[PDB]
Amino acid sequence: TDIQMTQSPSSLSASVGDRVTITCQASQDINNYLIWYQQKPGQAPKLLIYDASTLETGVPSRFSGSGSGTEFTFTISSLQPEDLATYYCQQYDNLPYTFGQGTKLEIK
Amino acid sequence: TDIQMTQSPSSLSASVGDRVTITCQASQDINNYLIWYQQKPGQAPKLLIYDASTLETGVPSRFSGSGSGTEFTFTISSLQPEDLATYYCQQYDNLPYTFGQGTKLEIK
Repeated sequence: TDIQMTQSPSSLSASVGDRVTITCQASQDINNYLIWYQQKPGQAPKLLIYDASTLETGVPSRFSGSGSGTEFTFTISSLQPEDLATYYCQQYDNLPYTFGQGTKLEIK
Repeated sequence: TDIQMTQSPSSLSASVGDRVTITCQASQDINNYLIWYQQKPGQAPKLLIYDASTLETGVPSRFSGSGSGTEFTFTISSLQPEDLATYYCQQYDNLPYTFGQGTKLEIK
């Protein structure tokens, strides 16, 4: 009865230059009130994308958000060595704001 | 103009039964639009307090939030071993929402 965010995958390993794709299903429609964060190890989440597809100022072109309704996607189109992190989607349509369980990226 | 949140401390040690105290400062008045999260290792942040001081469903009474406008405080009255976590403030007055840098809590 709060909103449940279903993020996939739980983890992934990929090489530098790879296209990384992450999905978030929302348990009910949220319009596009969804944010994507990046949590570098030992740091706070940092907002990359809001409104499901809007890049924050000074966020690199390789990050993008697709979707609206209940299915959303996050892409890093070419993965850089500084992109090692856990990425989270999050709805802000209604309090409480709920996070997907996250996608932990490792680099080879 | 984005809002910057200064969270302190960055890490502490305290013992079972101790008062733990954490502060968040906002660069601008943000009214009471302040969330406290708990992030257990491996897991997403989970929202404890919103609107500066309202506790979410089944957040224990030892936790509390106070403050308004700029200076905010998160207190655990008597520390319990299930509070092993990193706690974050986040402002939600204005997009982009911004996180404090977090307080990682260890027990002796």
